[PDB]
Amino acid sequence: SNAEVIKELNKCREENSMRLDLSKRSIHILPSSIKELTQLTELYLYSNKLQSLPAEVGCLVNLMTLALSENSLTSLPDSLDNLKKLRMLDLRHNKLREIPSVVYRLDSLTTLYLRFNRITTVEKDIKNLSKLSMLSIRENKIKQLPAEIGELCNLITLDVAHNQLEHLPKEIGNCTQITNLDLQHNELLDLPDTIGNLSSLSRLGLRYNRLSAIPRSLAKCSALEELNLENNNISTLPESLLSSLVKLNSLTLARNCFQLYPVGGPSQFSTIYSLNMEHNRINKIPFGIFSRAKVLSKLNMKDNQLTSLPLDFGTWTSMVELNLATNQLTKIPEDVSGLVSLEVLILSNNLLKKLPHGLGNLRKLRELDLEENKLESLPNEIAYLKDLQKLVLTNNQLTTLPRGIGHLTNLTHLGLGENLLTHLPEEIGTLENLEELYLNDNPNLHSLPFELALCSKLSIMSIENCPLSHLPPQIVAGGPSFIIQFLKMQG
Amino acid sequence: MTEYKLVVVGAGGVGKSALTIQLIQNHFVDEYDPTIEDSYRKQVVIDGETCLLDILDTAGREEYSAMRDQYMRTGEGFLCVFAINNSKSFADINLYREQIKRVKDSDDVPMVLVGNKCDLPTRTVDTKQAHELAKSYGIPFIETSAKTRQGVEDAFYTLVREIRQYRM
Ligand SMILES: Nc1nc2c(ncn2[C@@H]2O[C@H](COP(=O)(O)OP(=O)(O)OP(=O)(O)O)[C@@H](O)[C@H]2O)c(=O)[nH]1
Ligand SMILES: [Mg+2]
Repeated sequence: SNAEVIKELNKCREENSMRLDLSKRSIHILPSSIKELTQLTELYLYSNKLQSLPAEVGCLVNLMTLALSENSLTSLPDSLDNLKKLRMLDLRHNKLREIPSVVYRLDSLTTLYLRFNRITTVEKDIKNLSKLSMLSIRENKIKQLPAEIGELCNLITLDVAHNQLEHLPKEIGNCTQITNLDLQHNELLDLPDTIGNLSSLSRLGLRYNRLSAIPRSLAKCSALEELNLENNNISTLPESLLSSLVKLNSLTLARNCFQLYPVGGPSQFSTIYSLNMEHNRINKIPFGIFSRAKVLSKLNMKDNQLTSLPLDFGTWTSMVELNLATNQLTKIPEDVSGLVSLEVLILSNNLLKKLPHGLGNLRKLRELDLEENKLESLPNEIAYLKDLQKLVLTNNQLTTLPRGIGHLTNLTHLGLGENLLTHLPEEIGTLENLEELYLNDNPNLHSLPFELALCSKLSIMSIENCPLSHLPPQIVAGGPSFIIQFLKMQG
Repeated sequence: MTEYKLVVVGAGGVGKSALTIQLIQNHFVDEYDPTIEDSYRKQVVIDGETCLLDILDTAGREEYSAMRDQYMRTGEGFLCVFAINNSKSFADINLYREQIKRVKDSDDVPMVLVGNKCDLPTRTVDTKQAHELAKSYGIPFIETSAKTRQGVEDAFYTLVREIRQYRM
């Protein structure tokens, strides 16, 4: 309340402390008596309800830190020029429609947070704040940056994410000290070629824009650890780009216009641990494209045009997680038995009629999703997937499960919904760790195996739209626990 | 009810935000968004006590790390975090402890050394070094993984126990 506000001001000048903390006190109007506290070097006023600052704050000439985050300020007093020693200015989470004119005059600033405001203009006077090392105008309404952005030659981070930039001024290549350039969630149509001057650039946020190409000069930013171009209008990558980024950990070309794999050969994937290409129009994975990708452990080809797999797809031995969902795959080759390090295999929404017998060789497989295929039968070799925990077979043509399904001693999730299924095997009782069994939408399931009660941890189960006519109508009308106790009786 | 003011310090990219959100929201954040500051209040029951955890998630990158002294000044316990695949972050551990000891102006400050990203197959920091380093400080050391949630509750709860020893 206000009782502590005015009294702790006298408490500050009596103690003659060089730091005042009036945060989270729901303060609405800072009293003018703060002019007496000229010994202050830090003033923390964050998480309050201020809508303006008193002119008397301009008396604190020795201020070096002014924290004004989470308020409702719309401007700042023009008397703040007298703060000729101010270093960091935290104004994020406020209500500013433009940078206050006094901030363009605080040439001693090294840190300026303008995140989460309604700012629309970055004036050319921004060049006066050339001692800045951190400029964050994230989450605003800025549609253009002036060319004077190139005179902030001490910038390490330029955060302009979540704005409305259509172009980056080419003068950005003069902020050589930049290691972090975040341009994500804008409307960029292209990138300046001078981006290759930022040789210390290690992190570059480009996702969610409107880019149609990547400048070839980006190959000079050989410190990049991640190239994430998600949600754009890109179809190719320039020559020798991926091979030049010798420190790339992951590549993400998802949601673009890639109809083919980027040119460069196998020598362009020799450094990534991950590769996401989901939501594109790639019609084929090149033969031998991963003959040099020895650390690539994650591949995502979801939502594409793949109708078949390359012949050497079985040599992808370092692959741990593989996602081939939403394609037109009509067959999984027997060469899949070579992916012995695979732990997650997603094949949902394809045209799979059956699965190869080499599938049982995936000793490390932990999660197998085959939802929305044309599966007429399961291969008997699923019994040898000792490490499988999640099996999703929802929406298929399965009428029977192989009796060896009980060898899945670590299976915890089994989704058999929207299938035909005349019955479950009696070997279902050896599934010790089974916890979820979805059987809904099985019009031919008129019975449930009595050995199902041996599954102790079976808590979740759905049986809606299942006849279960061999079981009493009163038992099936209840729910899961009703049939849970019923199977324990007869056994 | 009782509250515990916790501060998470460590180099940028070690997993300070993933550890906090894993404990607070029970899910692993995959993206990397550098932190300026983030504060959370989460009720929990530790060793039978219903208490309120006040977690302060600070910056690791230096340009983001303006006002780091003030955040450390209000905290009661500190999670000093490093990534086991980043030897630079483990070397910086001694810098964060000395910065804490000077802003709190105290020799004994409730503190826990945390080694994150243990789910990763290959590491570059020797677990023998971290046990030895934490032993010389008088504080515990805990291997964690924000992806698999391994040791996440252990880390924050051990820090709370260290604050109890201070008050009691
Ligand atoms: N494999 C693995 N990755 C992790 C783990 N914890 C965090 N990460 C990843 O590491 C990156 C760093 O995550 P953050 O929690 O944001 O790191 P930070 O300490 O907050 O970084 P700053 O905000 O700059 O201080 C993220 O992209 C995470 O996905 C983990 O326990 N295991
Ligand atoms: Mg963080």
